[PDB]
Amino acid sequence: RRFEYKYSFKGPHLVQSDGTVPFWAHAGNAIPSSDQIRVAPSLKSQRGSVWTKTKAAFENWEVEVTFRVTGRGRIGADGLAIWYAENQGLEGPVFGSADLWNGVGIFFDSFNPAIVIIGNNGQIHALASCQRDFRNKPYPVRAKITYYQNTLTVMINNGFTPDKNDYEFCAKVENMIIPAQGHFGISAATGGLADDHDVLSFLTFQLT
Amino acid sequence: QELQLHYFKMHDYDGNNLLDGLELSTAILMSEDELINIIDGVLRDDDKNNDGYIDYAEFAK
Ligand SMILES: [Ca+2]
Ligand SMILES: [Ca+2]
Ligand SMILES: [Cl-]
Repeated sequence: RRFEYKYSFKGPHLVQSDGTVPFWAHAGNAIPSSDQIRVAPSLKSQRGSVWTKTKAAFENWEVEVTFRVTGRGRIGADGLAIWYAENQGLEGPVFGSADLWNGVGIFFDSFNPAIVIIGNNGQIHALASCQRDFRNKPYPVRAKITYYQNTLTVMINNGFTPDKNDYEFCAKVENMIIPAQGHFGISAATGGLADDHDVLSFLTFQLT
Repeated sequence: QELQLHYFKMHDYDGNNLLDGLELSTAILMSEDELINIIDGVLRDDDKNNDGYIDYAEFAK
């Protein structure tokens, strides 16, 4: 694995003095801060997103995304999406993003809770899933998403412990083709019910 | 040299005794393209095994 700084962010100096995240663009009501990005806050009817400024061209890759979804309800909304897509996702009704993309979304759907892998070829408006309660966990939840030899695997650290390497299997998609070049991204949304959707770090690795 | 070891440690925020490009970004408003040029140069010159991390010996050459 080679760590790829230009497709990554993390604390404790995550945001620059002008409020930007180096190498990433943010939109909607995403709020970057020194130790995390609040991609959508626990207010009604929010959308926000953060996307890499440039495309990555990695044949094989792995991302480790550390996040929290926190709210007062036993039920919350809407959730968070981790993306690899040919184009930067404009705003829309899909966890803060547009409903047509070319690539793959890993959706943490609160309103369940379920984690679902959705592929798209840039011409449509669920390939595998698992049930995990990723809300209101005592330690950060982590998703490790690996694309290697045409197989997409999602592993989840459910945040019940402070062991950052305690990943368990969620889902896998075999024989998957995705864009050769694309942006990495995160989006989140809320509705009438609303959680804080916080991403502490997004760490991208090229695999060889 | 002790100043230099201090520079390395003070920028190793995750405490893995390695610097990556994000940590290096803090160790220098400079544009992101100029930042990228500088970080890429450091990694090219220092990162022997091309894993995106440099240790202290590699940093100090
Ligand atoms: Ca470090
Ligand atoms: Ca190295
Ligand atoms: Cl890292």
